Amino acid sequence: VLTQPPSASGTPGQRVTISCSGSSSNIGSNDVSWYQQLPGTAPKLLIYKNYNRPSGVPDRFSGSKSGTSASLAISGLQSEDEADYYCSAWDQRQFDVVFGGGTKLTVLGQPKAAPSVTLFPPSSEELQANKATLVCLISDFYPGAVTVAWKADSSPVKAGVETTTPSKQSNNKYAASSYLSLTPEQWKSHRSYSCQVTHEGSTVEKTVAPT
Amino acid sequence: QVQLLESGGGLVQPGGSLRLSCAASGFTFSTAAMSWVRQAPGKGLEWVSGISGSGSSTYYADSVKGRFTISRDNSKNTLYLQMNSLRAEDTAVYYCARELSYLYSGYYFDYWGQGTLVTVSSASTKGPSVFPLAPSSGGTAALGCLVKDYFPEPVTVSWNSGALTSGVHTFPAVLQSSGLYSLSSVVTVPSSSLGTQTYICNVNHKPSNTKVDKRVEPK
Amino acid sequence: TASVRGEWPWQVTLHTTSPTQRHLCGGSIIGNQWILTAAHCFYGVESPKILRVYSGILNQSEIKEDTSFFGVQEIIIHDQYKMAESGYDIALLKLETTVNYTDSQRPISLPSKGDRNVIYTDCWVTGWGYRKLRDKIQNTLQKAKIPLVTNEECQKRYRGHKITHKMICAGYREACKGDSGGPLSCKHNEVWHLVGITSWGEGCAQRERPGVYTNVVEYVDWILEKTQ
Repeated sequence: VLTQPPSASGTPGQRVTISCSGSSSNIGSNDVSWYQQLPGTAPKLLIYKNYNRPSGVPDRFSGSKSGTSASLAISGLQSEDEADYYCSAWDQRQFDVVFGGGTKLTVLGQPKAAPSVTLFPPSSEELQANKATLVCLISDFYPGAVTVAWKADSSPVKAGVETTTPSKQSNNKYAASSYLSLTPEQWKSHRSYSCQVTHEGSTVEKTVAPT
Repeated sequence: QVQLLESGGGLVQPGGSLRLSCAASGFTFSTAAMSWVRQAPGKGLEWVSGISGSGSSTYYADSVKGRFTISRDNSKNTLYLQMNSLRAEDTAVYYCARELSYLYSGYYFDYWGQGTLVTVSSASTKGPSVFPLAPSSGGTAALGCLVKDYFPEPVTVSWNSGALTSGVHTFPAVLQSSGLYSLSSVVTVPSSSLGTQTYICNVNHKPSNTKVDKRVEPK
Repeated sequence: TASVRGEWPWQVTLHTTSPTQRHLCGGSIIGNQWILTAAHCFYGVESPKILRVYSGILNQSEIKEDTSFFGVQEIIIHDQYKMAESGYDIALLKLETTVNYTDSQRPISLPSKGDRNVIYTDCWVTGWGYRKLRDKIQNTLQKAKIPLVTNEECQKRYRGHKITHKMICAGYREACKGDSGGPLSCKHNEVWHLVGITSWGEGCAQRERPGVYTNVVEYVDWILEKTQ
């Protein structure tokens, strides 16, 4: 059972150490390996046999081991390094290869950015199928955390809301999605529906209405 | 160079069976010890089974003994995982990997496949309903497609058969209370091109074999 | 196939006692208190205090808590050793006591520096088949007659690594059970020589990449200096 802190962080060009805690049966007496898993990709071997790098793994990554603990040092930190890092070792007692639970490395230093908000009303096609979904799209925000509230004629609507977790974009900014399900009767019974997005104390509003 | 291409993954009923495959290229397959390593959603890695180069020795994690069977065809450069009496907790992405486990090397996995998602659920496959997100009446217009109520993941969205790529933002899916996913794809285009230029989102959902090419027209 | 009692009297089984006692590696008696083995064997070994050397062993099962063993005073790893594929995978075990030679425990002659390039035709690999973390140890000591493979033929198979002069390859046998640190012994002019030490490589069969052994003749200087 290898234990790693769930998160790590650093700004560009810094050094970040990812740590791995074990026991005499695994790390204490076995060769350690490290894997990098970028979002939506397979793991990649970074280090094997404690400190060795396979061909193509840059010098920036270094592995070490001291007793029942092992460390992955990431120097010259790039935004592309934002990934999950896993330690691994054979365990003689369990008689199996074991993994850490992984550490989610976050790269900081992105300037603060307010959310861009696009709000869509239900399509005619959907209204014909006796359904109504309001689509609130939130993008280009940093830090990656947002609060969503929906309104119908300036009064709060809490029921039938589904909101995604924030996710990082290709450009290192964050995106989120919020959906408002209504019956076509609710959509029409109101003059307008609104999606209010709060990011670091500031609110960005979009409004939509039936034709 | 080295390739490990996986297939055979998909949705299966609880108690069901599935045969995963992993095709290899760019290294002499018969010389390699091969393994399956899985990753449960939002969790870490778990070794499942391993097999020697010849196929003489096979090993299995405690949670899959007597249910999974590992095999290989050296003439075909392929590794198999026959999975029987599948359980909900067997839901994961399964990667095949070349392993090193000598006393001289330590235990590591140098080459990995891309993974196939195995879903063990009693819910039946559901194809999405695709709705256009019509642009409304200032320089640029935001338009898109709502891919509603599908199961399981993934769904793929391209615009105008891949002719429209820049300014395309396909949003990660929301998991609704119903157990069905929903996603949106949006593109910001020049307002002037509306009406004159055609916008079609091509949605595919391999689990249900759904294929929609939805034209998105303005109001 | 199975070996018999007293067939390989230089062959020893090296055991760890921490956390529990188990076979760790193979090795050869090369002198009164000198065991020659591979350096990669000791990846998990802290100090010699936890080691036991067993001579005259046919069956792992015949090892009880009354079985005579040799304590280890010093572990000598070649100072240039980092990993098996970069060579220098060689080590000496200085025993606490002297090995009193019998028919069940005797030393194996090192190879002659005059026979540096000689292509040995009567080579054997012996052990309890422990080379990988998951493999199950053979109870009886196994033997197999292995042909040598040229370094040029060996390099062709292992294009990704460098097959140095300090390495000797063996394979293309008409599955082998050597242990890590175990001997590759060749009988030349009716005398047994310790030609190789099991290090890395795949196996010995015709359908496998050949085993890469530490070329003992290149370390004769190192062995004599360290055992002086």
